Amino acid sequence: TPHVKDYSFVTEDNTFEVKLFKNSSGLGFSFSREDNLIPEQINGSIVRVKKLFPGQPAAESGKIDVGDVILKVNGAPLKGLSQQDVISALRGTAPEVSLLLCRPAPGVLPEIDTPGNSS
Repeated sequence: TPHVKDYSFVTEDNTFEVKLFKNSSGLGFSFSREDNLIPEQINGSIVRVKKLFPGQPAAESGKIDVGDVILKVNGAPLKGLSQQDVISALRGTAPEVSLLLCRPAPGVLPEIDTPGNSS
């Protein structure tokens, strides 16, 4: 009774890469490095988007949101390293860069309910 395949875009292997142009300026999103969120993976941590502004490339891709997990960047693994290398590598170099990301199905990354009246 293993896992079954449904779609080629929405599955446990949810993965997508897109090349975007970045110039000397500020990004439209802010990434963050957290822990104890998705232990289903390996014994470490990954980088996930923390904010996005619709209309920007990171949103022009087609199906992007606040949570996309960045895997690589033009063939430059970041795993093992600490947020330090994450913010540094974020700088990049050339404009045209290939960024690897992953968009898992709804139910894997449940947002936490911060103090409030109801919501």
